[PDB]
Amino acid sequence: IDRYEQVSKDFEFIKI
Amino acid sequence: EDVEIKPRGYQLRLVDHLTKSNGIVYLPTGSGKTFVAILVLKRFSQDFDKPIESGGKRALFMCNTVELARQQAMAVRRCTNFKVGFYVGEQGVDDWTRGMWSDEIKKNQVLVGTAQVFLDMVTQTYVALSSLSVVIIDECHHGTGHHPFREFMRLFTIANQTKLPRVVGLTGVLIKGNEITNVATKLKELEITYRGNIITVSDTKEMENVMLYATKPTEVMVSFPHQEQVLTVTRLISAEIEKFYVSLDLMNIGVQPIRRSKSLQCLRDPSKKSFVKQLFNDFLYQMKEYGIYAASIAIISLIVEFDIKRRQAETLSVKLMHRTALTLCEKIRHLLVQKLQDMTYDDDDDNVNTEEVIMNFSTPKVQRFLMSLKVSFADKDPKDICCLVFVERRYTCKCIYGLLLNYIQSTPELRNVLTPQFMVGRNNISPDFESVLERKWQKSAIQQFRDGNANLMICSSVLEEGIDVQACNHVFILDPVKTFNMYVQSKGRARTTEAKFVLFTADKEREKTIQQIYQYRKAHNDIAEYLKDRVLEKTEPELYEIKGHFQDDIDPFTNENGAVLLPNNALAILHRYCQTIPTDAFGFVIPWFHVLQEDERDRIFGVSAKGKHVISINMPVNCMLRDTIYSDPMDNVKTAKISAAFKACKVLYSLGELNERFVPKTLKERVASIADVHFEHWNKYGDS
Amino acid sequence: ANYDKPMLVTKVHRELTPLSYMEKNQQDKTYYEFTMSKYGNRIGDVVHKDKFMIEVRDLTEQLTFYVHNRGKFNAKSKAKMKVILIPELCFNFNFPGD
Amino acid sequence: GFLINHYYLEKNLGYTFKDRRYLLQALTHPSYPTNRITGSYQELEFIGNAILDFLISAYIFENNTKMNPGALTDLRSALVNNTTLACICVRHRLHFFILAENAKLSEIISKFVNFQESQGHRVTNYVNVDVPKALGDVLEALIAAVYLDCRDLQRTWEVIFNLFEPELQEFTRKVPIN
Amino acid sequence: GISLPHNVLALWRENPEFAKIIGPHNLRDLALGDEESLVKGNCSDINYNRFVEGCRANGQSFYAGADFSSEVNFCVGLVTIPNKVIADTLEALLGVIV
RNA sequence: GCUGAUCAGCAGUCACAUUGCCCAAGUCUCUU
RNA sequence: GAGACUUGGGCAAUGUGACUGCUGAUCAGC
Repeated sequence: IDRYEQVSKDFEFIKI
Repeated sequence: EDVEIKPRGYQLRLVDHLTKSNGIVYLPTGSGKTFVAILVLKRFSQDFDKPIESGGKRALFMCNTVELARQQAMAVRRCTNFKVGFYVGEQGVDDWTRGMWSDEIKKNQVLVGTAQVFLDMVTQTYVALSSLSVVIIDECHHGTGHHPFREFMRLFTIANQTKLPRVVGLTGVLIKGNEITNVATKLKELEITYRGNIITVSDTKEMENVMLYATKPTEVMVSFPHQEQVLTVTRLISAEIEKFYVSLDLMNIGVQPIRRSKSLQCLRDPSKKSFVKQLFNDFLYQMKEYGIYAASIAIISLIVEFDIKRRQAETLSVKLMHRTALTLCEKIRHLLVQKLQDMTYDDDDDNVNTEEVIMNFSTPKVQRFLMSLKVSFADKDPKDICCLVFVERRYTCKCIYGLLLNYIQSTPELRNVLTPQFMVGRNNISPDFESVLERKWQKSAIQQFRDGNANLMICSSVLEEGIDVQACNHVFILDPVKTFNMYVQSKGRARTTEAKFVLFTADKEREKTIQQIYQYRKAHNDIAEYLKDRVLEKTEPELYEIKGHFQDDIDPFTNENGAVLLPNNALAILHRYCQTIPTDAFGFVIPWFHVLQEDERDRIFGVSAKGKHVISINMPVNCMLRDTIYSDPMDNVKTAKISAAFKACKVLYSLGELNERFVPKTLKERVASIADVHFEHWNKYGDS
Repeated sequence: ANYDKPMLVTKVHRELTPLSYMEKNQQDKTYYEFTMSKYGNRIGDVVHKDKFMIEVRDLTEQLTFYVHNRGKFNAKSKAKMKVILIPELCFNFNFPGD
Repeated sequence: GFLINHYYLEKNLGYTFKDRRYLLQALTHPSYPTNRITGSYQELEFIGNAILDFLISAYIFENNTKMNPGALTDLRSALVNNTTLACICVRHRLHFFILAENAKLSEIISKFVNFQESQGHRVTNYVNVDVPKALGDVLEALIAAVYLDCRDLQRTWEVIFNLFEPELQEFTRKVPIN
Repeated sequence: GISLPHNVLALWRENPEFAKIIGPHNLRDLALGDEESLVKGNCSDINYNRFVEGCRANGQSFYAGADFSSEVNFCVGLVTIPNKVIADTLEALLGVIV
């Protein structure tokens, strides 16, 4: 694996 | 258009209800909940000035922790014209004689301190419950089981019933744990622990007036992808730690005290080895949860801790133990640093290289946390932001604080806006990454946060309760929320207008945490509606249920002088006495608690103890007790331990080792009992 | 990119196009494959692969210009990092750069 | 059971006990947990300190009549010093039989006996190494147990003189002054 | 062309006893929306009441007796200048005239 | 042969009340 | 350093509430 999978920048604050 | 604050309508109504009947006020955390306490204190201030021997009275502000007691003492001092004293264990209150307490109450009208100090003060007859006009208990939801709040309330069932003070309970949350189902039973139990019923605002005008200091922050969730695969360097580190544990089990340090489990059923490693194992297991947890870089900071923290332990160690073998642990930590650090450095071929610019390695060498949890931080405070004014980060473990605070320091001095936009800081609970971790013997930095983390120097607080459940902090714009619950009180109270930290409350949840765990938060909201709704709809004329629990609430445990013991030996204080009194017998540094040994086996129990107690637990206690060699006190046959091990300690303390009192106030006799009392027999001729010369 | 700062495009390279070899130190690497290997999991793919591309320069973040910024900048090394970008991959304001 | 190498201890001390519980109480440090029939040695060393002090003072008062009282009291204070008692206890190998279970106490005892073996059990200048008070205390308790067993101060004095003879002869030639 | 809300300015300037308790943390409570900032010009009734009660509560919290002027003076136009600076600027005006 | 009903035995699963161990967080007091 | 308190997670062992697999007994129908 050798690398943590990257995350996208399009996350948002979903209301709970 | 005025500076001085006036009491509102709801505060006056609460005071009017409290002055006639004692009760518990349940208001959201803020200035409303303390102003009502101050007003209640002012209401019962009629007999403050007159001394006790002339029928005077005092007031008692009993707090949960020491820092909260200090804050409340300061608030009462700066908001009222009275004079208040601060009474906690740091003062050395234990060795205060009768006179030093008498003149102490004589000076101060209001006494503020931790619950244990006042419990010991009352049980030793330094004051009587008839000597106090009013008792104020803040954060009263902590009073369950054998917490000192409930022990203090137990003293009301014994003393004179016509001389009882007023009990006022302040709380922002009524429940403590996750027992959110069947709210009515828990609330009734709490109302029976104290001597009143719960009161809270119910008029729409009253709620709108309350909302001028309380605020409902908007709460959001930030999902991140959870993954399970792990790196190879992690496997190498885990193998090294396994090998080190196998070697450490044969470390052969000097003879160590025997450590057993909570119920004495199973043996355990010596605490010196337990500390090393605990630190390394915590490091493995941080490495698994937050990534290679977080492990890089964690290993420096471990280096510092083991260096401090090695310097503080007294034995050569313990020093060798810590040397081996430090060597293993250094090898792990070199491995992690090599792994980090085996990426730098991407570019030469180090400033963005740091951000690149941090984002590539971290789990999606840390990456999403850092990205949310960046988009939250991109180019803002450092004075315009004030945020908290709640994480679970102690060393996670320091690990994230170091990671945030490195990340902040890596990004052009966050370099001059965020100033991270951290604090943890008791047994404070060392706040340095260099293990220097002394540093000239003195200002505490919480003081820096208050003064505006720091605006990024990484705390672990310490700042949820008690400690006064200013309104916070953002509150990041990085770790999953666990308890109803934590959710409700950390939600109260985001007290500023339009505040943001952010939850970080894994993808595989979104439904669970959503259902849990929905349950918490429902429980809050049930609390509100149950308080609103319930109507009761007597508004105070009766005598029969109050007596039935406290009657499960062992009955207390009182002598002719009025002193009370509480069975839950028996272990403390026993060990405190055993801490005074030795006359050397190496003469300290605690009583040996031994649980009797079936054959021995049948041989001693016969069939009258079949199916029940018994505890035998062996006192040290110096003590007069050498009779192996046996506990009464009890249901479970904890009760039997309490019974054995209670019997040992009673025998000690009968033998004269406890000075008719159930504290170990000091040397002055021992020679005072002899002054009139051997030094009688001194009196003709005016000397004693 | 993690660098969300706004920046100024100086000129457009009509003769340039994706799949072109990087001029310095990366002749074996093209703009397209480098973009996929660096942020391809974030963009998915590139559309209009044969169209033009842009060259951009960064702006200062400072707001006080009264004091001289004396220092050893190594201006040739500073200008060494030339940035060539795919147009559809960068958000475009209509606001003039000058 | 508790007393191992009993004959060695009796021979080195110079006394043969009739009742051995006095010896057990003399050797029992307060940190030893497994002795539940006799107390620690504090009770014995309380009596033994005074007995040894009186006997030393009587001997120096009877024999050392040449030296002025200022020197007599210095000799007395040097002969009943804790360091002197520790050196005597090590020299006679009484530290082997101490019943204790503390790690730091044992480490200090071992370091001190190692340092004393460097000097050949000679009393050095009032000794840079911590000296365990427990050694002097167990020697005093041993003297007390010897007295209580025989109920004869003359036999006790014989034991004390046999133990202290090198130090008595040396300190009567020079007076340790600090 | 940008300033504090009008009503909070009126309260701040027209109440000398009340002007010594407003601090940056009390200013955080004035999170105005687009409509308030752009058209209305001043904070709403609920925001105003929340802000003023927060300022009044400063008299009992750990902020009592503090000096927020060093971080909030620029909002009201005040500034602190050392006496030496005044003296040297008087002498500097003399010097330019000379 | 086929199905239902009752009843006993066992195994597996679900919930609850006890108990025990391990880990985590927070709190207090004694003592140097 | 010792002792104690409240809370949560994991696991195991007892009880008890429900169901299921399977077998036997008693009973009806075919």
